[PDB]
Amino acid sequence: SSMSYSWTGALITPCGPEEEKLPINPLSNSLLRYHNKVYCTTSKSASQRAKKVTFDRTQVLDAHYDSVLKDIKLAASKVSARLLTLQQACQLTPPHSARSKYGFGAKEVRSLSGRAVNHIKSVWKDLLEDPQTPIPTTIMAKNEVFCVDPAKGGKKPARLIVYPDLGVRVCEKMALYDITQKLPQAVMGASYGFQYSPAQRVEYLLKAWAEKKDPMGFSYDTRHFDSTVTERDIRTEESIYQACSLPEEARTAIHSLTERLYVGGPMFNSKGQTCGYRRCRASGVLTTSMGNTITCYVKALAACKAAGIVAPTMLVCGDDLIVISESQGTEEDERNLRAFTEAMTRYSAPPGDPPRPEYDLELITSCSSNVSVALGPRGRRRYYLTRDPTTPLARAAWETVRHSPINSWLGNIIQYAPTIWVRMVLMTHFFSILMVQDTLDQNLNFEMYGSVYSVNPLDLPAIIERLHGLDAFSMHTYSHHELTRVASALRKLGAPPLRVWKSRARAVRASLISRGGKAAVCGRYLFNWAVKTKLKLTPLPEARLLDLSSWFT
RNA sequence: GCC
Ligand SMILES: Nc1ccn([C@@H]2O[C@H](COP(=O)(O)OP(=O)(O)O)[C@@H](O)[C@H]2O)c(=O)n1
Ligand SMILES: [Cl-]
Ligand SMILES: [Mn+2]
Ligand SMILES: [Mn+2]
Ligand SMILES: [Mn+2]
Repeated sequence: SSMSYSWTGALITPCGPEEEKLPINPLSNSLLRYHNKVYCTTSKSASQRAKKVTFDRTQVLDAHYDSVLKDIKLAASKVSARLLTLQQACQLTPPHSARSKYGFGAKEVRSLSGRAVNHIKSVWKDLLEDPQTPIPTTIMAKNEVFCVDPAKGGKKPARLIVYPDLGVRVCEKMALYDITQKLPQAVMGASYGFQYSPAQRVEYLLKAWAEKKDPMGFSYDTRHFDSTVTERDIRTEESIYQACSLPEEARTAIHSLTERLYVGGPMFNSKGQTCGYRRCRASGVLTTSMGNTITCYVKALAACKAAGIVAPTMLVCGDDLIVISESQGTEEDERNLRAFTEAMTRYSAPPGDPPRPEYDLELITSCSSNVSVALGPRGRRRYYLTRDPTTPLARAAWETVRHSPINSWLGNIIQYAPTIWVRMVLMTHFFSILMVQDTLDQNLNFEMYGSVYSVNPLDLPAIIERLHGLDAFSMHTYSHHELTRVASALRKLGAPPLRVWKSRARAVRASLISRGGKAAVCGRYLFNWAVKTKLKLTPLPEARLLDLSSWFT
């Protein structure tokens, strides 16, 4: 049937300058040495990406799908959702959002300037009146940082981002923001992934694992998911939205947004030229996460049913999927997973790597992360979330005139505090840098799901206790997989090995202790792993007085 | 670019 894209041959041009690394990286050249391996994806590679995502979709649904969609619509119908005022929507626009072509930006939008509010009213009127004219979008290459991998062909090409003008983005929120806050949870319940912190993700996967008489687990990811999403998938997303009770004005805007924007349209580069035409998901519109997550849930749950997965418990995050089910023996389990993949492929959600049954929770990876296990202060097993540190290490070394990597360090320290690589490497480096800068008590921003939170380094111990438990400060005897992977990643980026970080950590610890105050608590709590005379660590008062629930919505 |  449909191509995902067509192209005019016009290039995908840059936003402005694409930052160069420098001959000296003063914040990160004591963390690792192989700076050559660390690179940013640029618009030069946008052509290579285009080729790899332009292809013809043919989708074939069936009774399992139909049955699943039916049940999801019913679940949707228990949701009521409101329009947002034009003003509420303006004020959910992030502070640095790309400016409009009509001479105003996000500052004006957030402060409700008259010009801006005016334009947005006209845009909304035109949405309510015209349910048809395709709405033009800009296409840009995303800039992300990775570590070169020769096993996977050198350097990844940039992914493509497609979005409408700022004025339309605000209208999207008016129509659909309230739904994005409610529909996912209503349709998927406990399966909805973005509701959990690391420790909760872990606790959920463990409960799920323990409930089975004889468990089996697998993970799934769709190759180039946005480009596999069909016009029909998108219209089916509308039906799911429409199954909620909504003021009629929302219904009309939602429908018009679907037909003029979501199902497809023309794409312009940043130089203004016509670039191509799209008949798949624009990753850039408001409904990108909600849609990806819901359409993935629909297909996946259908696939489980097509393939005989018994007693599936799921966890879904965009196109990333884990299912833990009752094993039917390894012979049947392997056949079933092939059926699953076959069904998903029919549903136009083909895999990057074919999935595989597993029978040990450590070997299942999803959202680039996995559960692992260590021993706690009293010798009991302690389960926690970790990941390959390669990319976090690479981003820890992205330093330019306009980008400091310190926020990156902080974000990882908080998400992955119980990991051996955060504790020994990133924490040691982070504290060492800030002490020498004398900026320990200065606040930093922590980025997560589009939100930023001001955090003070001297509060890490409390935040960590709240978020991960007091055991995060006392875990030992990490697993073989985990020690192997960390050693290997440090070697690959030319970073000192763990032994050395242990020395550096003893020094950082002592400096912190000698400053007394909150700094000394950082020294005792965060670096107790680093000394022979291991102190007794007690619950922190400041911790009890703390609410971090919004951090992981 | 969006959650
Ligand atoms: N920076 C990102 C990354 C992913 N995504 C969305 O999530 C989808 C799945 O992402 P992924 O990480 O599995 O990579 P692909 O499946 O795109 O190759 C993408 O196709 C996008 O629609 C996004 O909107 N922005
Ligand atoms: Cl313990
Ligand atoms: Mn994918
Ligand atoms: Mn409609
Ligand atoms: Mn994915």
